[PDB]
Amino acid sequence: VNQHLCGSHLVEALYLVCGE
Amino acid sequence: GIVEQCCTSICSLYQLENYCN
Repeated sequence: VNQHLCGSHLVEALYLVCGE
Repeated sequence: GIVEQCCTSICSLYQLENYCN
C-alpha cells in the first residue's frame, strides 16, 4: 500500500476529508 | 506545501486537513 498522495489522488483525498 | 508533505513525504489526516479550502 502506497501512502503517498499525488496529483489527482491528492485532490480526491482533499475532496474526501474536507467534504468539498 | 501540500505536495511536499503529502506527495513527496507521507502526511496524516490532520496535516491534510490544514489545506481544506
